[PDB]
Amino acid sequence: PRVELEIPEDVDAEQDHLDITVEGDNGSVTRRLWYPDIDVSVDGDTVVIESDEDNAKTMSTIGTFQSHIENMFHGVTEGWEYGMEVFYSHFPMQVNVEGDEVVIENFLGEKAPRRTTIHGDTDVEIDGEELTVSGPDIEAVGQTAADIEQLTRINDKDVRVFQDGVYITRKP
Amino acid sequence: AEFDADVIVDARDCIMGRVASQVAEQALDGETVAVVNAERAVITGREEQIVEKYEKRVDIGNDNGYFYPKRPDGIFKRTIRGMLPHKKQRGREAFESVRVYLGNPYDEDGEVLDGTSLDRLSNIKFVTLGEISETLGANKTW
Amino acid sequence: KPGAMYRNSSKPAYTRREYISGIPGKKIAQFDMGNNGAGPTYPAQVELVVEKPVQIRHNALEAARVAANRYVQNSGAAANYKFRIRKFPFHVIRENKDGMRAPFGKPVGTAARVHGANHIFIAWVNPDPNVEEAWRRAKMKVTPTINIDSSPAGNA
Amino acid sequence: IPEWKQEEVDAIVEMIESRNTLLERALDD
RNA sequence: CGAGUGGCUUGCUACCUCGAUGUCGGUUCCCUCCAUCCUGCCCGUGCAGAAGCGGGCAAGGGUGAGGUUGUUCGCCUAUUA
RNA sequence: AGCCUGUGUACCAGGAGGGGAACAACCCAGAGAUAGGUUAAGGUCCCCAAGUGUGGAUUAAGUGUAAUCCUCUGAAGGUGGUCUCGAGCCCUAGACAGCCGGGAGGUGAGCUUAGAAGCAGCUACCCUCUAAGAAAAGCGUAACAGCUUACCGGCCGAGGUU
Ligand SMILES: [Cl-]
Ligand SMILES: [Cl-]
Ligand SMILES: [Cl-]
Ligand SMILES: [Cl-]
Ligand SMILES: [Cl-]
Ligand SMILES: [K+]
Ligand SMILES: [Mg+2]
Ligand SMILES: [Mg+2]
Ligand SMILES: [Mg+2]
Ligand SMILES: [Mg+2]
Ligand SMILES: [Mg+2]
Ligand SMILES: [Mg+2]
Ligand SMILES: [Mg+2]
Ligand SMILES: [Mg+2]
Ligand code: NA
Ligand code: NA
Ligand code: NA
Ligand code: NA
Ligand code: NA
Ligand code: NA
Ligand code: NA
Ligand code: NA
Ligand code: NA
Ligand code: NA
Ligand code: NA
Ligand code: NA
Repeated sequence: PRVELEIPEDVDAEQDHLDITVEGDNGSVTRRLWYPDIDVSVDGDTVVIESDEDNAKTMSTIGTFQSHIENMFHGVTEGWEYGMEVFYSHFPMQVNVEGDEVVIENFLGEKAPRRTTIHGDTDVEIDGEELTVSGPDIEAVGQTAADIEQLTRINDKDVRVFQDGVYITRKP
Repeated sequence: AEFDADVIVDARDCIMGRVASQVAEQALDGETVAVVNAERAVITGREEQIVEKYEKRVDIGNDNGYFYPKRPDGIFKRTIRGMLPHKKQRGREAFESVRVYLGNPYDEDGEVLDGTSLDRLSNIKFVTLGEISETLGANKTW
Repeated sequence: KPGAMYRNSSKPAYTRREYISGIPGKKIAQFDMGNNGAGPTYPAQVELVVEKPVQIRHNALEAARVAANRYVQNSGAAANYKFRIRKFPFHVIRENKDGMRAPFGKPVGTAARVHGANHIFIAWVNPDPNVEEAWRRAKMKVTPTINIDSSPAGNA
Repeated sequence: IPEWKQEEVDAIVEMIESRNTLLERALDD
């Protein structure tokens, strides 16, 4: 098998060994694409993913490599953004960005601030009760969004009743 | 310090067992061997199981004792000893004329023995002796 | 008591009631189920085939049968289908319940000897195989692994 | 060779006389 | 109803010891197993909360004092995570 | 049951030597001494004599590297883990999936019921417009609304489905 991904005019993609880097007006993302007998190479205007095998396990990764690359194309041009909404019922939850980590205070009345560190070059811009996680590395952005939501996780009590927390409102 | 090796073998990206089997055979033929870059030697398989085996060996023991190495240094050497009759005169001689090293203290670059190299491009399930030692608790002195 | 004790056909055939007394009654309720008024005039005919020779105690027969027919009420108490269990527990079974002295056991039950590949059950249905499910439940209560086989039915 | 498709290409050609692929079909007639 | 795992109970067998391998219980002192009682981290709930019930990972540590009985076991009391 | 008790046979007992990690009866083998040679069972990555042998395929579990067996467990049941072979049906007159658009009216059918309008229950389930569209397959409402399946069209482009 072999698949050819024509790279966008807006982008440049270089690759040495098992590492591929993609640079666009929005940034640069480098990934490792390592799997038995699957070669990834930049042939001038197109990135090539090929292998001499066609077994289910191989095809699976090939398809995965593809989406991973295309996702990088998209991240260096249009970028990736996740929209989130802080929400509380009794205690005013305060979500702030301090340093390279978003901090949340007064969660359900907690005295101890809950926090999480942002992944990579992900921007977490907060405006009122709305948050916007964005960056060129979908991996990083996606996690930072997630981590933020996970950060208000509650196991001790009935979630249906204690719904406070920040949630992913719009997935790219 | 200073070891007149008739042969210097480079373990980097080689199957430990296959290297050892050959280093054993040569030492018994009278050759003085030195294994280099042990920390970069490799063993195929699911890292989770592999590590369980070596962790078990560390835990095994009693007053009589079962001293099992944690550094990629000894791990490799113990592997070789298992392929020599180290309790016989001949065996102990052969074993003692073989030493394993972390990295390469020589000037010459060791040679790669046939059939012992692992192609990283067509293999994802394998582990580095160094990785194992770090898991075991060794002090990464390399 | 476990099937482990009687599932094997390693003992001589022991069925002569003229020389054996005190044989427990069978727990199997019926052998003909459904519309026994009608004859096999159905489009589809599925069978449950035993894949290993074994002895099946009337215990398992009743449980296997009930579990299947009781379920075949996905068609209704008076549904259109007929169910048949073609085997009967002829083999009398003993238990030595003195230690190994005078150990010829006493009659404790009956079992049916089935040979690998025979069909123990046979159902007759119109293209409405809810029976295929009645059987997944039946071979669930008998010792051997089994094959659910469909004969007259090229309506796949 | 679906028949309903064959009949449509006809009915279409009929109104043309007095799916896109089916229209393009009739047009080719 | 069917299929199993363990080798703590009970039974079976009579392989080992009758030129003897000292009994039960207790005690003291050491190691271990996990099928987890508590503790840590979790899932479900007929999960509002609190208090529970059930389940998963998990053997690091803990699992105590007494009344009857030689008892093992067990019954009983007050403490206890 | 490494149980008890028959039977036929070969073995141990009273049978070496080779192999099986060890091991009365499993395998080769029945054996005077000494010597050369070739095999048997079994084995040829090292320990350990002989292949890191050849053509091809499978397995990712260290499954396995365990003829036989008190000794080497692993079952019923289950598996879109993966590989191989077959049959039927659908498809460039554009299939399968996804996304977009359409899902219309007589009409909120009749009946019952204050009520019931696709969807409490009962009966029926007709015809119009049309490229589609049930007298409604599933949610939802006090009943409506709302959200979708069926059904049609578009985008897409290659196998798909049982
Ligand atoms: Cl020790
Ligand atoms: Cl030795
Ligand atoms: Cl691999
Ligand atoms: Cl002889
Ligand atoms: Cl292993
Ligand atoms: K004795
Ligand atoms: Mg609570
Ligand atoms: Mg003594
Ligand atoms: Mg456990
Ligand atoms: Mg402990
Ligand atoms: Mg004798
Ligand atoms: Mg040799
Ligand atoms: Mg194993
Ligand atoms: Mg066997
Ligand atoms: Na290995
Ligand atoms: Na040890
Ligand atoms: Na007696
Ligand atoms: Na079964
Ligand atoms: Na058992
Ligand atoms: Na004695
Ligand atoms: Na004692
Ligand atoms: Na513990
Ligand atoms: Na007491
Ligand atoms: Na003899
Ligand atoms: Na031997
Ligand atoms: Na193994």
